[PDB]
Amino acid sequence: FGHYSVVDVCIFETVVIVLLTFLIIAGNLTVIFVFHCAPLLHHYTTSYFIQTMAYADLFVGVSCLVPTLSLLHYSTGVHESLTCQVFGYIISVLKSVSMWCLACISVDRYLAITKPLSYNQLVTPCRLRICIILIWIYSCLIFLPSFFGWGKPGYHGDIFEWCATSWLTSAYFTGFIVCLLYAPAAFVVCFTYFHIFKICRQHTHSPDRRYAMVLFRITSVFYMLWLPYIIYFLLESSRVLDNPTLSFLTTWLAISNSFCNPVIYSLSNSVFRLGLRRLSETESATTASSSLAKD
Amino acid sequence: TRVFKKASPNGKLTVYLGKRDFVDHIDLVDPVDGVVLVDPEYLKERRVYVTLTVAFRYGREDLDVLGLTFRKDLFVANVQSFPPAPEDKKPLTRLQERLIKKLGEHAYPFTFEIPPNLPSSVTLQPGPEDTGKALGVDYEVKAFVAENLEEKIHKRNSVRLVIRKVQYAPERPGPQPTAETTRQFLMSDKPLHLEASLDKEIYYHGEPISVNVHVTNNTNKTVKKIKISVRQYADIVLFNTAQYKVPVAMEEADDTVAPSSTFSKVYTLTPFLANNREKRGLALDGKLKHEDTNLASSTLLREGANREILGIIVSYKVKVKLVVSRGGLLGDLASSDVAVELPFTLMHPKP
Amino acid sequence: VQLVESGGGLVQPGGSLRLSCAASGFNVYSSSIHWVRQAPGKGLEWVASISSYYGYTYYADSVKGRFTISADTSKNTAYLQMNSLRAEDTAVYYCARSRQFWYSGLDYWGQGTLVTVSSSDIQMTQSPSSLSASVGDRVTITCRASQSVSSAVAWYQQKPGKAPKLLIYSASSLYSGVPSRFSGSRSGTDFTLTISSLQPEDFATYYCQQYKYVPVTFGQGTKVEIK
Ligand SMILES: Cc1nn(-c2cccc3cc(Cc4cccc(C(F)(F)F)c4)sc23)c(CO)c1C(=O)NCCO
Repeated sequence: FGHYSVVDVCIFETVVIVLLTFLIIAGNLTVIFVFHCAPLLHHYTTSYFIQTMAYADLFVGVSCLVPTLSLLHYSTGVHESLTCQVFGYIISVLKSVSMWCLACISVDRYLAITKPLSYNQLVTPCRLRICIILIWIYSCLIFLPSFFGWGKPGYHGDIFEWCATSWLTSAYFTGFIVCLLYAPAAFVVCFTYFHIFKICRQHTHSPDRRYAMVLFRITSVFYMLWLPYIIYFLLESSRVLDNPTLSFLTTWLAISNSFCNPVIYSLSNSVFRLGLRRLSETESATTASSSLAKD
Repeated sequence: TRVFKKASPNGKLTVYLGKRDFVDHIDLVDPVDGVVLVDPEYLKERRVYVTLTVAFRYGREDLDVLGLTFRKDLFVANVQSFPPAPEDKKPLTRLQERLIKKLGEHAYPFTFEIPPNLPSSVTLQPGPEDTGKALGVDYEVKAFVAENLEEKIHKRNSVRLVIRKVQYAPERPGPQPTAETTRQFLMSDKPLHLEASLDKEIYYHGEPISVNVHVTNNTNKTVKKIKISVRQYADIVLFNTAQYKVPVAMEEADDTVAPSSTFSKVYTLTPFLANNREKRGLALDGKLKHEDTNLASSTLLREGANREILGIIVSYKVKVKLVVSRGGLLGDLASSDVAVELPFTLMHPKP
Repeated sequence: VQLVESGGGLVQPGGSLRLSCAASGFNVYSSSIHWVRQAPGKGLEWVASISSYYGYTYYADSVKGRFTISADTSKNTAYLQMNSLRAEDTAVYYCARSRQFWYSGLDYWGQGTLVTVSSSDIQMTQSPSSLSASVGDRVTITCRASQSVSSAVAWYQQKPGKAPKLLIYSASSLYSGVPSRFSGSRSGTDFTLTISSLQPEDFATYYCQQYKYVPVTFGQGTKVEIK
């Protein structure tokens, strides 16, 4: 395929990534519209979590669909430097907040299995709002060194010129991002879901438990599509291997994770399943009394 | 005495019913009863079917969709009427016998039965901006004439009247609702004891709450304010365990208590709908068409019942929350608070 | 368990008076305090009512925009401001309490205050207008309603001077506190109660009420005398 052709003719994998962006924005639009046109607040604790995760991934879809237009819409090749920097920063922050928000879903809806006797006391609306503000501040502060000039945060923003041919990652940066964003995420998911799976065994179990059959599915596919990103971040930045096409495929899988996730979430829970299994197929008088004879 | 009549818009399908408002006990269900009178000359071969659908409406108050309709029904029982069930001899009631005696042998009766583990007829508050079908669970009884269940129900020949299922008070109450939670702060290991009590457990609607608080502030801190508020816990259970925490009436009093001092005086609260007009998501007990009603009667269930199957469950718990001060060697006015739960079943009596 | 009445006097036309009634033992958030006017030598007529649980305020044709009625839950008191009094407002005002949930007639009343002035709509019809009967005479008084109400009517036995009391509601059940001899029945739009054993104490004027629609109003009025 064509190489160094951003200014020469055109690029063909733009179609693949625009398909990924279209899928991501479609799934996130349908999840947001389901949760906003039919306000149900189901599992109120997890409700704001999953709604903000849908928001964050919709933003990641829009901001990584921006290149699909503004890569060949105009005379590209003038001021992409700060554009690439801010775009890589914003997409990486959005993906970090999506992942940490899923981890916080797992750690919050775990107390509904072990400690439900005072569950409505630890988690409130103000506490969860503070937790979301803290999660966004944490993602911004952990990815601030990316814009500070210490390196680029993964292969999210290699679609441009400088940050594909000139920018290089730092081992001191990939170690940081693994150590305080991904390794704690694995720790939280392990230490929560192992305890959960120790209790899914029956005593021989509620709507609070029947959500596990879909949340375990969600996190399992999320880690299946997240596996070939941490290894590649720890590999190429440590100067052991570097494959253009493999990096493209891995990054595409790791961004399409947030396209496949809302689709299978809506395909899991029955508030949207009733909206598909039933939707796929396609004046009165006055209540007057009478007279009944008594005994 | 009196029997309700609805009649079809065409003027053919007329359904009678004994009592629009139906009671429900812990382990006994009041059965619905009614008769259907229709001209057999019109019904050449069509069969009249009468059903009870316990609708759950959750999607706004706007128009429906092409195929979504944002609805689900937790219990749909259909009973044949034409012919008058020759296969099974239903236990004909005194009301049914009297109704069939008032008219001729033309009418054919029907009878349903409701499992106890079903939600009381409560409709959530539509809100001021919404104008349409309301949220919440709403019972329904409809009779239609057709040849099969899968066939379309002809609305121009369809009759529909709304019933409501409402629970009535337990005559014998429990001892009292009491709860006492203390809290020890990091500054000093001298926790303060808080005690709360109510007059009874079952309250007729509109009766005054009589909360009796008792605090012994032994810590080296001051209680800035005391907040008392009955909070409507509307446990919506569709496929989840979503919970709501809407307050109903909050009364405050700046009756501060000095450190190493006690304080005990009763407060009076009254839950009512006049000042809760704008609180969206509130639970109201029953709606026929639009008539204003009381707050949601507390749906009591039998002890040990499966509390994870029902449609909407509302319960009332009063919070005795008081805010403390973080004054000290290095501290600001902002601080935390300690609150105690207290449940009580505010719901109607029986005439 | 009882409601007092106060604020009587004589007011010239164009004046105002904030006549108020106070009740003890009746929760204001469980009882909708009413307000009625009995014209001098004529029939009683409902004028205003406030249901504090709902925060509503209903009026009548001669009352809407004329006077103001309010109540406070702190003092368990209802204050009726009789602003812009006219010639037609000359009446005695009785403060009456009804169960604010599932209206069951007017249970408790007040002593009443006399107000005088100096320098759609439905109407129940009661027959006979006057009657004289002795002890043991079977007497039936018919209250014929122009528009058919939903079997929700009440009868009141108002002796001279004293405030009327409640005996029947929905024409079926007698209020707890009355002798079991009293009865009642419904026949279409015609409502009839039976008085046969006419005791000396029971000889008093009777009145029919229909609590079905807004602008709730009494009938025409009947009297019981000795033949
Ligand atoms: C155009 C182009 N692509 N590429 C790549 C070649 C091989 C791998 C990758 C991986 C990328 C990261 C990514 C992958 C998928 C979705 C996204 C997203 F940001 F859209 F979400 C980002 S870009 C890219 C280059 C390299 O230089 C260029 C270019 O600038 N000139 C072509 C030189 O041959």
